[PDB]
Amino acid sequence: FRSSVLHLTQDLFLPFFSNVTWFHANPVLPFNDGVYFASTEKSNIIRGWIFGTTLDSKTQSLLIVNNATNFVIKVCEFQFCNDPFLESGVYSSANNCTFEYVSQPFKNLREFVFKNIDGYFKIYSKHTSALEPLVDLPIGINITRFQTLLDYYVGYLQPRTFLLKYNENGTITDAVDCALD
Amino acid sequence: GLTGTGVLTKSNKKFLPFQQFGRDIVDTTDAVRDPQTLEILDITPCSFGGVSVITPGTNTSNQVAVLYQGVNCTEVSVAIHADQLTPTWRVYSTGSNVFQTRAGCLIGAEYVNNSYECDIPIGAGVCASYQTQSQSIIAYTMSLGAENSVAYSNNSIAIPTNFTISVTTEILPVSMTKTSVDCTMYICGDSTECSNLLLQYGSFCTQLKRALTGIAVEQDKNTQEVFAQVKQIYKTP
Amino acid sequence: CGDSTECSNLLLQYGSFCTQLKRALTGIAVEQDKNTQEVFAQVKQIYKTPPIKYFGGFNFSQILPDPSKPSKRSPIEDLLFNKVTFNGLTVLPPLLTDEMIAQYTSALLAGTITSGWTFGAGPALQIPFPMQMAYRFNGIGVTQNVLYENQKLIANQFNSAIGKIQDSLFSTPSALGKLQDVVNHNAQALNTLVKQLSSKFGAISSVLNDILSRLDPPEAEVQIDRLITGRLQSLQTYVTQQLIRAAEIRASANLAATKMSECVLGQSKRV
Amino acid sequence: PSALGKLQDVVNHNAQALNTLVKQLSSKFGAISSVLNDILSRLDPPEAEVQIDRLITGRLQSLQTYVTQQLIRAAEIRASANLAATKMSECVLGQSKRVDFCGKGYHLMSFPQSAPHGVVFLHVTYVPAQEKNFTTAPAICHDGKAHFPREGVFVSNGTHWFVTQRNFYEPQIITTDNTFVSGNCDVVIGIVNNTVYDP
Amino acid sequence: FNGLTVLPPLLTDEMIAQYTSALLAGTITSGWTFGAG
Amino acid sequence: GVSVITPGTNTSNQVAVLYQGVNCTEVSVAIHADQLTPTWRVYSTGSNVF
Amino acid sequence: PLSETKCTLKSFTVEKGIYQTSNFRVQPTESIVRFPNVTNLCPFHEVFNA
Repeated sequence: FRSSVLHLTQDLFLPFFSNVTWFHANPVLPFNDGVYFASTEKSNIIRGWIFGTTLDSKTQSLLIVNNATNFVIKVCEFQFCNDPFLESGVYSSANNCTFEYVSQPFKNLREFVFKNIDGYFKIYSKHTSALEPLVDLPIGINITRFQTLLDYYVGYLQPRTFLLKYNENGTITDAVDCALD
Repeated sequence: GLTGTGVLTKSNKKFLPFQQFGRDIVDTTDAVRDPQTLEILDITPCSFGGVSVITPGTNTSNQVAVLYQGVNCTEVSVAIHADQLTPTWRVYSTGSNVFQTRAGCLIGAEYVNNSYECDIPIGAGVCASYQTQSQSIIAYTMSLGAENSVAYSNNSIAIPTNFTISVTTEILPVSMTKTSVDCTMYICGDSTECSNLLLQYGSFCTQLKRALTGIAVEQDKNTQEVFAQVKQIYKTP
Repeated sequence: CGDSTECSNLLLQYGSFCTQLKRALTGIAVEQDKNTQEVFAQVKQIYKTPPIKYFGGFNFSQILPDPSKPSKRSPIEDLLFNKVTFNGLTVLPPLLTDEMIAQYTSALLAGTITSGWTFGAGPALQIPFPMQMAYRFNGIGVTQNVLYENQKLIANQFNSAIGKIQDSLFSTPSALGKLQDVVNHNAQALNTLVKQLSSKFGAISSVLNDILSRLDPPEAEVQIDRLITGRLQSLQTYVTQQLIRAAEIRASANLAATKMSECVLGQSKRV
Repeated sequence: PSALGKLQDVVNHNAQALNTLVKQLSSKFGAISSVLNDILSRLDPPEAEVQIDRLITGRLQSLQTYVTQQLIRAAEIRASANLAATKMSECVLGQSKRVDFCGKGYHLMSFPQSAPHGVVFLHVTYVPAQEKNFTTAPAICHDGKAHFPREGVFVSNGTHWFVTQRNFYEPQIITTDNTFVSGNCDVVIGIVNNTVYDP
Repeated sequence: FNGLTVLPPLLTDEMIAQYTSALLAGTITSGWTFGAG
Repeated sequence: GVSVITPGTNTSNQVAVLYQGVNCTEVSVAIHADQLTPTWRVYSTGSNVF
Repeated sequence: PLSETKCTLKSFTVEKGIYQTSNFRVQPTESIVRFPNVTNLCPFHEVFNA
């Protein structure tokens, strides 16, 4: 917690005015130390994401499914036949399942940030500013590829230096990227 | 897992649901939360400060005074009643002459409403002295001097009728002693291995010797520019 | 070290650097008081102004103290005052308060307006203000009748020139940056000194409360020595900078005392 | 007895600095022994380089601190010497009009005296005394013209009027040789009427 | 000591006394004229 | 310490040696033997000792 | 405290004035530890109480 102070922070961030990729409303995408995700579709059909290094039920893989009220997480060796679609419609077999988790229930932008470091998988989210933290897993799998299932954007993070501003209540108000000018 | 020491009191901070502890500008911990109550508690360092001793002179008396700089006397009394105070000497526990000042709490002296010239400076315009009052140490507020009023008028003037001759003195230093350092006998002192190891450090010896030589040379010109002004030696009849 | 016994015992093998540091700090603290003493304490009498304040047309209300406000300061002094803004560190209060300095300034002003230059060199002889101004005009090579023929104009010009200083100081907040720079430098030095504790000079952890109370291994003296040396070097650098700034402040105080003694207690012909 | 403490302080500081410098040799900067003759002539391992380096660094730091303090003190010594030379040249070889520079009061002359590592000045000054109250006036008018005093000030003993200098009481008769005429009598505020002598 | 040496001053006390006596003699015999030529 | 005095290399090559803070009797005793640290003793033949 | 001043000055006599000798601190009285509300235990009943 900080109140009325300017703190210089160096970490993985998304550079301002970068080259984001725009898709319509699905090949495999790499996972370069972080992926930025955003969507604005009301009652979106695209729900859930796929993480892994080989994605052929030969090694442990991560799978998440989002719904209208809650959110569940299952990590196991799922086998995707051809392509996920939305359960039998996503995977066909499972073996050596290790863990499973569940979360508490609950413009129209929707943002997500994925990061895995030191054997921890934590994500960020915010609905309609800075993103609050939401979860963390102590899962120690090796993630190298990224895949989604169903307009969305994809952006990669880079190690940059930023200056943050905190108000009296302790919320981030403005930020400044040291480079670009 | 967060260890430390201090006083825990309730604060008015508003932490976000994902916040655990806060830090100030110098990145020191000042607020934490109870893992079982989720309330906001502030952390303050425990009392500390210096101690000063006041003495009128060992050739006059053996009485002294104690000054605790920058602390309230209530905490001092609470710590004296218990065993939490670090100094083990509490000979002034029976002294009821306790007075509070802006520089701290004074123990062993009485405060008076009179004003005198400052003898021993204490701080914040307060000074102490040793008077007969049966002699004891007293505390008071220093005075600047005696007041005076001038009879100003539209057609008044004062003219002196006599005069006097006065002689005053003034002392000023001119120079100091000259010193030289060998830089080798002080570090090694007849040791070949030490000299071989010191030869790898560069030339700090040269800089030190040069600075000392410059000081020694300047010390002579300091006196030369003061006393060597005239060019002839005059003699009295 | 902080609350530690092993580090305290290891520190004893380095000698008495802290003795020299405390001696230098005490010397600076003692010199800071005599700097003000030699500047403001130059009189032995507390002169007061008469109840009536008619001085032939000249108005000095903007520099005399105001008895209505609780602080006995001048109108200008209030404007000057209202525009100038924890582990082993302590700040010592000054010896003389602001009220004593204000009383000294008021006594100086009263002596100057009631006796001119006589209280400076001898007894305070009363003399009306016009005669004093006439002799001051004569002291620069102008006949004294010029004042007796233009006293009203000169008093009006003086009263108009005095009022402009208030507006000049009110419209310019940076006019007093010289006094703010010292406070800024001192605060920045203290912040840097308190921030240097969060570094790791070739050790496993930076802060003192991290390894001095948790150290897992039994041989760690080589780890404590790094922090000891770093903090000692930081303290030495701080003391050196404080000594340099104290010398500069001493020079400035001597200059200010010379200016006071040569411009207030008399009339100087130095260009 | 506390008269010359300023000259004794320098000697005390130098002696204390030398004593501290010679005392610093008995410390161990993270080694097996403190003094130099204890290990520099009794050590057996040839890898004691890491042990000798500690003492080397410590003594180098001590010497550097000593030299820094010596330079800092020498600066103030030079400043004081320059001030003393200026005071000598301005007070002994002449008569100065600077207030409080060559003593308290009106300076007349000075005498220098030698001292160990210093100098003493004896200042002779002039101080008035025994002042008396008198009535003053700006000017006078005899033939409807204003008369201003050439030197001094007009005073009145209650019945008559005289002119005298401001530093010593000496009444004199107001004559045309002591005053000059300038302007008329209707311009000066507070003027008085009195006769003017003309031999 | 261990490599410490004190250097003697250049001018002795007798020379300083002679300078002071010459200054006093000039002051009491010529006033300010010797100071200005 | 040892100090060398020279009138200038453009005028002559003669120099003088000054031993600071020592009596000359000990210096002569050390020169007659081999206890003196400086190996150069060419001025031992000079009888001008003060 | 007079003996402490004498030790600081290293002399049996002391003139009038004020001298700093040492510092004072307040020592802690007890220790407190805090840990989460509850603790999720392991289901050993599925193995032992079978």
